[PDB]
Amino acid sequence: AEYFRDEGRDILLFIDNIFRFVQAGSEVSSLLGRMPSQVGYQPTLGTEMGELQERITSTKRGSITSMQAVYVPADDYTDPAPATVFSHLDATISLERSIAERAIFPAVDPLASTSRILDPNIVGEEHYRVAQEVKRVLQRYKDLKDIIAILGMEELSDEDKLTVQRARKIELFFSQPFTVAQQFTGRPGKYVPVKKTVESFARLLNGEGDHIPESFFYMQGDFDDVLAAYEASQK
Amino acid sequence: AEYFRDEGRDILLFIDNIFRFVQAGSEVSSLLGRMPSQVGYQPTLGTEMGELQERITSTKRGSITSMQAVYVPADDYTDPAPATVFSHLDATISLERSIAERAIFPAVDPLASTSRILDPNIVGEEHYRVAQEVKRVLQRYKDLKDIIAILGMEELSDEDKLTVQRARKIELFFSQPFTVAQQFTGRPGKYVPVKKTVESFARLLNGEGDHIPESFFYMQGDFDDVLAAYEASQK
Amino acid sequence: EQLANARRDYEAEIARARQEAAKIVAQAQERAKQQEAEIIAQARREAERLKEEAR
Amino acid sequence: EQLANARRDYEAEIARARQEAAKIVAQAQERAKQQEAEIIAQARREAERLKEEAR
Amino acid sequence: MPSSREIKRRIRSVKNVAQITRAMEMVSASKMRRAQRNVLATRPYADRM
Amino acid sequence: PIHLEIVTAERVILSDDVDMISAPTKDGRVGILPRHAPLMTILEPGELDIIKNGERTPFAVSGGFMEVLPHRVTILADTVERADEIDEARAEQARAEAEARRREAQSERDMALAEAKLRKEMVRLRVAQL
Amino acid sequence: VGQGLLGRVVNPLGQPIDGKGPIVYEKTRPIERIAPGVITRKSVDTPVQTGIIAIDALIPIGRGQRELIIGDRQTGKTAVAIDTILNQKGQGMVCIYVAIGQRRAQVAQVVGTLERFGAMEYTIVVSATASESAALQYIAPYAGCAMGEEIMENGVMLNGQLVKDALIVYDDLSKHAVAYRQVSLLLRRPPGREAYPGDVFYLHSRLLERAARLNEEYGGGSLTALPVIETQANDVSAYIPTNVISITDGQIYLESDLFNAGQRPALNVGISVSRVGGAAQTRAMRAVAGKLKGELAQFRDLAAFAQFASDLDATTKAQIERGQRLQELLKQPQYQPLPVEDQVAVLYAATNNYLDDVPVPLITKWRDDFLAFLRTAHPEVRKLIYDNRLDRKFPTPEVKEALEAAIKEFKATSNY
Amino acid sequence: GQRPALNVGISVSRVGGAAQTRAMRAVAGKLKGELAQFRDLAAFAQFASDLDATTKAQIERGQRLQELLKQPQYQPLPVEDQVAVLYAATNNYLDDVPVPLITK
Ligand SMILES: Nc1ncnc2c1ncn2[C@@H]1O[C@H](COP(=O)(O)OP(=O)(O)OP(=O)(O)O)[C@@H](O)[C@H]1O
Ligand SMILES: [Mg+2]
Repeated sequence: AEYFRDEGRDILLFIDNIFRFVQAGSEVSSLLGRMPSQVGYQPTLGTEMGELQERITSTKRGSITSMQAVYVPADDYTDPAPATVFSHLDATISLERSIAERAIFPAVDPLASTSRILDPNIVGEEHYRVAQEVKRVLQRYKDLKDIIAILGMEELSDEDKLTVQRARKIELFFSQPFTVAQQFTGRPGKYVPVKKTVESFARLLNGEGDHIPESFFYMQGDFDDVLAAYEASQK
Repeated sequence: AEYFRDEGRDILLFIDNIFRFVQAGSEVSSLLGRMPSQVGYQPTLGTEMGELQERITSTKRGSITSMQAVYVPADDYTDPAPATVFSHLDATISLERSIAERAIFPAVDPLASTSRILDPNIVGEEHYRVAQEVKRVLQRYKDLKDIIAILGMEELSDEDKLTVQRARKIELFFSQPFTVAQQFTGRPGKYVPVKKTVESFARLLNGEGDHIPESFFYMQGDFDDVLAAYEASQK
Repeated sequence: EQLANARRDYEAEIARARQEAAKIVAQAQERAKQQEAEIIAQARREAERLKEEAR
Repeated sequence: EQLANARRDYEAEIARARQEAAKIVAQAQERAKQQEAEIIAQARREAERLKEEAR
Repeated sequence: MPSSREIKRRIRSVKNVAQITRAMEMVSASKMRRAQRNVLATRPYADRM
Repeated sequence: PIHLEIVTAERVILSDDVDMISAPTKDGRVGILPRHAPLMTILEPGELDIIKNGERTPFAVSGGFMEVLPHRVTILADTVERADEIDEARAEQARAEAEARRREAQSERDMALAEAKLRKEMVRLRVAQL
Repeated sequence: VGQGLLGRVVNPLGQPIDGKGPIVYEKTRPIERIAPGVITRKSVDTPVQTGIIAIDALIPIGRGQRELIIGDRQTGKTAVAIDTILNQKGQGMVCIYVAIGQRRAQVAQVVGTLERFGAMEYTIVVSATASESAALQYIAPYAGCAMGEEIMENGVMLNGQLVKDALIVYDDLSKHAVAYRQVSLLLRRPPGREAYPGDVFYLHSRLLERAARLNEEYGGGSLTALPVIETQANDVSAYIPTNVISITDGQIYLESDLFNAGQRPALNVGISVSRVGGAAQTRAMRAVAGKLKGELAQFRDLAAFAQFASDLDATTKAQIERGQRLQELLKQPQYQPLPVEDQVAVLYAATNNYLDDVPVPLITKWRDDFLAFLRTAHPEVRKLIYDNRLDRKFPTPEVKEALEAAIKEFKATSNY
Repeated sequence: GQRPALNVGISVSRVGGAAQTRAMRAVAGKLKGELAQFRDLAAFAQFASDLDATTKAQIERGQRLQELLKQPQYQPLPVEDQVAVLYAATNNYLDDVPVPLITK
């Protein structure tokens, strides 16, 4: 990838499992007779991670963005392999099996996915207001979900029923069909830009979507596909 | 014992402790300078245990049939000493201190005491039925005793009184005075044939013992001994 | 009129039930014959395969 | 009462027809299975004796 | 560090506690709804009286 | 044209328009018509009949009260059972349903809640250190 | 390797230990070889019918898929493997059983169970028992998979048909790893975590990556691996369990809590996965078991309310009762696999509103009786279900109406 | 407050009654059984207060017996004193004196 980086291109390296890279390093160190460190890991875990993920930088000539997949042993985020991986991470995208069981293919947990670039002065002033308010609304829904499941939405007051409605709308609205991969729920290609995401979520966050039922937001587009489907079905 | 096995006789072998055998193997390996395995144990633990256990088999000529005591420290069945023997067992008798302190000196827990030979095709259909139903009523009593700890038995019971009484009677009836236990108690020992014990538990399982109180089932042989004690008291 | 229609409906329903019972029994006999024939044919084919593999 | 009796008798007649259908189909299945078992046993024995003869 | 086994046993016990309390909360909500229905059914008689 | 509000301390029995009603009053049976004067009534155990448009439904009451207003009549009765039903006196289905209503259901509730509390306490004190 | 090893119990060196004469053969395959590779393989499409309703409906296993069976002590891992082997009676698949580090009596009982059900007509039983040296236990699974790769690449004449599909069960990879750890430590090789050598992930991986599903260019055969791992107090995060879990495509978790609770296959549906998924299932099972998976997930979400269902509202009690009936349906007796048509019919009866009338403790009996009904009163329904099991829209009106008629006829003439 | 700090539940003496005088064997079997019952159903003793008559009686007898076992340092009891005290406790002669006086 560094060849194409040297041409000024923006490469996006993908890594299938950086934890298996860690395990390969640990096995190599054990086979060489070196003394184990931390949780039976190699002594050179930090340097071995550095020699790989310090070549993934934004050079003045070109850039290599990377996306690793990390296996967390025993769901222990303090384990030395995730601990050393997290030291080099700029963003995290947490997938949950619970979201997957609800037939949400991009099962990204917005309350567990973070990014260091989520700042007002880098990604946009409206970005770090729309994302912040979407996360706040989803956190409110996570707080109220147990009450809703136990009691029901009738006990919820105003400013909470609307918040739960908007939260369900955005939670179902985060789903994409991935029509590029195979043709499952195929539709015309969209590739929703960052600005379009910001505008759509600012639109829904400012109302303008309450008349839409909480079933249209599924494998949709940029909230203009949502209103187009709403007009097509019954309007 | 292999000489008596080779003579055609069915020989009996009692290994009074297994974890001490594992400890001796671990000490021997540590003293010889072998590389430690697992938590400081011997690398040849499985091989040593197999070398010991695989000579205890039923052959065409004779058969060595064995009982081996294993002491589990606390309740740890994952220690190397009981873990390396589990693969070589046909039946496990789980002794409990709680049952022993309840004066049930043959402190076998009927639950968590399994056997590969407990099959209707081998021990007969009546034996399997009686054992399975006894385990079922004891399992029901395991919850009903908790239930009656706060809500008295007379307060409410839908056949719970009868099954609690039967389960108490059978868990007392599992207790048997031993020939070698005369020193501890003074009660003469009792020997029950395998047919007589299953017949007695079948008789006690469905009626015929609901009038005898839970005091004549304490230290007896078959159900005939319980009866003889009852009509000896009522003279 | 309701009594007359009820008696007529009872007779019509029992006649239709008899007809459907006869049809069901006939279809069952046909299915039984077909299944027995196919089982015998499968057994004969397996026997021939055993002959060939034994040779 | 006549309507209830008509419905009940129709359902009972259909159920009895299906019971007879099941009985005859099961009888034919058992006969075919035992005939197949006889054929297979004969084929196995003849294969064994042919193997001995060629041996 | 007491032990991995002991802390795992404590985790299992507290998880069982959480499940039991969740079931208790659910049945208490159901009983509260039934009691509210009973109160609303009794209320017209009390109002007339 | 008077709506009969037969209401019991546990539940409302009837809230329909009734054109003719009797009343087992302690000083003689009284028949109330939709124009009747205001009245207060104490009912001994008797048999109230609802005759809405010639209904003639017997309705056994075991005492209570009756308030008659010029446009409505309310019966505040203690305990009531329908006299005719299908079976004699109380129906067999009513007793079968009420047999599992406060006996089976209450016993199951008590057993389940008790056993949940006991399991919670048993797995509670074994935790030792939080 | 070849046809001569069929019904023979052999050493890891290939020498027979069944006492039935010398092994007849003309070709020897090396113990260690590279996996088929990148372009050699093909996407897993053909299903492996284990006969267990829960496995065949929720955790599909396909030909060429490495599906780990991971459990603890006595949870039925060998029972599941033997049930899978017994279900290949006429499925055109050759089974191999390795049994690393077991008893001689246990392997003898397994062989007796196989030969009393006719399974030895297509089964190879490698055997490296506990008393045998650690070298034999170390080379046993590689001998088994060498035989399996002979079946995959060339095939053998089974029932007069060429068979190129092999199902191999490494009945204890934990014991194999223990034996290799003993070998390495006795060679004074540097230990790692839990005193296992550095090349212990490599160890199993060479073994497991040889199980492939080849394309039509390379023969089209397949080798299906069923490794077995024994945990200690359900320690899934141990070294060898994590190694085999990462290597294998899917996992089948067996829990002692479910085993002692009456669940005859002690299968934990919630945590067990098969990442091949619906591609390793027939179209009939794909169409039927989706609602079963959804209802079981809903029940597992509400499992804490099971004893309190009498005090909840209508829909939650209905979900709890449906989940209880489905869980009782998945209970299966030992050595009784079910064909795909029987599983599809039973799961169609359960998925639709037909088991609501019959009470929970009788569900299993109902299933058995229904199968007997379909085995006696309606063979045509079973043949119809088996015939169009590959149809994309499986519930065609013909088979749908036939199955509904069979279910109604069984329910009307039976009482529970 | 359990000054000897004996954990009787897990403490074991494999010799058992053979290492006791016959008086102590006579007066200790009921003590051991009652203490075992108290250790069993002592979970319902911190906050569960209703219980029934039998469970409350067993808990309270166990509490009295445990309070009986507390000893000050350097104050050994002769075997006759121990068997007399255990005979008093095991024959319901202490059922009226309250718990926070038993040692006294
Ligand atoms: N589905 C089942 N229904 C009923 N009993 C079963 C079932 N599966 C297994 N068993 C019983 O449980 C016993 C233990 O199962 P099995 O030997 O297969 O377990 P395992 O995990 O291989 O154990 P091991 O560590 O002893 O090798 C079997 O011998 C059998 O008696
Ligand atoms: Mg096994």
